[PDB]
Amino acid sequence: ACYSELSVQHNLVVQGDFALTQTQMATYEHNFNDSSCVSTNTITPMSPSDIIVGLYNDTIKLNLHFEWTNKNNITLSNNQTSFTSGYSVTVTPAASNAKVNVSAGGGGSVMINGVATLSSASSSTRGSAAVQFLLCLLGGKSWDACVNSARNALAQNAGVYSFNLTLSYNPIT
Repeated sequence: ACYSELSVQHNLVVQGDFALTQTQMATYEHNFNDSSCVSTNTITPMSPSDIIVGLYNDTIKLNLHFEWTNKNNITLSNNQTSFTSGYSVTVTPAASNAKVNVSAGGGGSVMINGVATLSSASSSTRGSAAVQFLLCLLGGKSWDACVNSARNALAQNAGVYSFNLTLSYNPIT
């Protein structure tokens, strides 16, 4: 079993001339160490969801598409505590009718918890956390509230390893 709730945060600066390139990609890699892991363990990357980010009173809407660098389970040997994970995010313009998931209000930066999450929890727990998350999101609650609820569900008697992201965009105009 593993039991820790661990996170890491990175910064993504959307370049000022994104409006001309209309795409940008970043890749992040982190080595987690959960010293509570005992015996052998399987760490599962949860399928991520695209996130629509609204900036400048949602007049700029960006589609964030997340993908695991490796989607396969991570297996830890007996009393192994460390593992490497990571993801790429691709930022593209969102469709004009896209519903904003995370909003910067008047500004150009947002903080997003849990853009990509791994868990040592069981299939049952992860499956039900995943469906409740998407439901919670459609239900109107904030991304943060939904991801917190999911993390707490995954972390009950298991480990959770989260990537968080700060995105900022100061467009040329």
